[PDB]
Amino acid sequence: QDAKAGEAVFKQCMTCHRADKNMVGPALAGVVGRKAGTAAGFTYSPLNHNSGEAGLVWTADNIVPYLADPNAFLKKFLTEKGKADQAVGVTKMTFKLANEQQRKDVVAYLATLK
Ligand code: HEC
Ligand SMILES: [N]
Repeated sequence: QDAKAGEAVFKQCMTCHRADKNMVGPALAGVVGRKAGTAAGFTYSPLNHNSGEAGLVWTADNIVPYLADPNAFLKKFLTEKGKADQAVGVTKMTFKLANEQQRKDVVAYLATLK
């Protein structure tokens, strides 16, 4: 949860994301503490959208595991809500970051965007 170390990790994330505009992925400023799937202007996959509508909020403790396996995390979330029938299919332009500390750190960095 070292935000400054997270800035470096975020350079990897900038392959697809920016803070303040949509790109391959949605803009991330304000993502921490927000309902999943609700960055203005971005067209989410059914899986990323459906998870937010089922009550997924991007708290730090949700973003950190998500970043290791977006499809698995989202499906697990929906399945535990008894909504496995909304979890069919996969996310867009899927990226996985295995390193746990890098995930923790970049999530602290995301909180600095707003
Ligand atoms: C392109 C290959 C990506 C890289 C590298 C990273 N992300 Fe990403 N992210 C990408 C897309 C296309 C999407 C939307 C997927 C969909 O199916 O709609 C996302 C989504 C996120 C989210 C969820 C945002 C929301 O508003 O619900 C988060 C929190 C996120 N991405 C963060 C993130 C970070 C911190 C990354 C670097 C470690 C990163 N992503 C890389 C595409 C890509
Ligand atoms: N992502």
